[PDB]
Amino acid sequence: RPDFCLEPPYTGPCKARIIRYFYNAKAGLCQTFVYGACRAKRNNFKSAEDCMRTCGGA
Repeated sequence: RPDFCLEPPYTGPCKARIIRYFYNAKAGLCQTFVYGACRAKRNNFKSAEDCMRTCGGA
């Protein structure tokens, strides 16, 4: 699987408050986290199925 999902999420700058999805290498899958709506990384999917299709190699 990719390594950007093994890293923690990144609310990034700004102050948005959306519940996006990221891969918790410690959870083996993804979890919800706070997104900043800007400068998003690869560990920020809009749905749990969007994360799996990407980092669903566990």
